[PDB]
Amino acid sequence: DLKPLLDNLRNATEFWNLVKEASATDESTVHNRSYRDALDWLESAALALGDALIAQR
Amino acid sequence: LKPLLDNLRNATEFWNLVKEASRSYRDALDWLESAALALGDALIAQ
Amino acid sequence: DGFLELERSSGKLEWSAILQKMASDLGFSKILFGLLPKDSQDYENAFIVGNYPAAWREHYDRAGYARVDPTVSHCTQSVLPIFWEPSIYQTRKQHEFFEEASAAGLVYGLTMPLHGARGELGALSLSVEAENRAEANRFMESVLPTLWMLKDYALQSGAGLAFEHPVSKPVVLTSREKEVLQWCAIGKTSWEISVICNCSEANVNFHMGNIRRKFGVTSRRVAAIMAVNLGLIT
Ligand SMILES: CCCCCCCCCC(=O)CC(=O)N[C@H]1CCOC1=O
Repeated sequence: DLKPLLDNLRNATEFWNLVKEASATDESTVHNRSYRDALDWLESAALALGDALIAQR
Repeated sequence: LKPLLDNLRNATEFWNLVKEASRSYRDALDWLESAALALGDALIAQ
Repeated sequence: DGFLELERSSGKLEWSAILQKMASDLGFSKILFGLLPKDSQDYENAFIVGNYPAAWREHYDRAGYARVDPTVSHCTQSVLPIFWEPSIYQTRKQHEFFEEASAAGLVYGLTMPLHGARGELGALSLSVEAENRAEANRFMESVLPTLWMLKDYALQSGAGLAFEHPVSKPVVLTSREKEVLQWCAIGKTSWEISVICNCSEANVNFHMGNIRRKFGVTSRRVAAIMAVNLGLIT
C-alpha cells in the first residue's frame, strides 16, 4: 500500500547529504542542532518503513 | 532496481529485539542508520 | 548465534574484518584465514587475509614457509585441529621456522583445517597471548567448541567471497573523519569522542554514519578495523 514512506526516507537522506557536504567544508558552518535532526529524522523515517514490511505476511 | 528493505527489516527485526525483553544499543542502531542510508541514497534514481 | 554477521558481508575485507572481530571477542589477538581452489595445491597466490603482522606475512611467502609449516601440511591430510606444541616442529627448518614465528609473536595457538563442500582447502589459525603454555591451553580448551563452530561458519561464507574479484573502489576520509574514527577504533564510546574533539555527540554519530557507508558496512567496530587494515588510520 504505502509507497510514500520511502520518499520520506529519501528526503531524510537528501537532508543527510546536504548537512554532509555543508559539514565537509567546515563544521564551523553548520548549526550544531541540524546534526541531531539528520539523525532522528533518519531513525524515525526508517523505523516507520521497516515496520511496514514486517507486517507483510 | 533492487530490494534493499532486507537490511532495514533485518536491522529493524534486531532493533525491536535489542529491547524486546524490556548493551548492544548502538550496534543495532548503527546497522539501521546505514542500512537506511544505503537504500536512501539509491532511492535517487533518475 | 551471532555468526550470521559474516554472510551479510559487502565483500572480502568487511568479511575479513568481521572475522578478526569475532576472533578478538573470543580472546585471540592474531588470526589468519587461508583458502585455495578445489585442486590448486600451490600455496602461493592463495586467498589469505587476517591480522598476522604484515612483516611476518610477507616473509612467510618469500621464504615459501608453506611447504615447511607443520600446520598446513596437517590440513592437507586431516580435518581435526593441530595445536602449536613444540612436538609439531621436528626438522631443522621447522625449528628455524618456529623460532621465527615466535619472534613475530606467534608462540601459542592452533590451526583448524578447512575443507569446503565444493573442494576448497584452507586453514583457519588463531594465536593467543598468554604467559605460559599451560595458561594458553586452559583457555584454548575453554573456547574449542565455539571455535570449532566458527571454522565451519567462516568457510561457508568465506568460500563464496574468496575467489570473487570485484575490485572495490578506494575510500578516502576527511580530516575529521579519520580522527573521530581513530578514537572509535581504540574503543572510545561516542560520547567520549565528543568531549575530545570539542564537538557534539550527534556530530560524531553523524560522522560515523558517513564512515560506515564509505566502507559499505553496517557496524562501526568493523569499519574501524578496515581502517587500520588499509593503513588509513594509526
Ligand atoms: C591449507 C592451505 C591454505 C593456504 C596455504 C597458505 C596459508 C597461510 C599458511 C599459514 O599461515 C599457516 C599458519 O597458520 N602458520 C602459523 C602457525 C605457527 O606459526 C605460523 O606462522
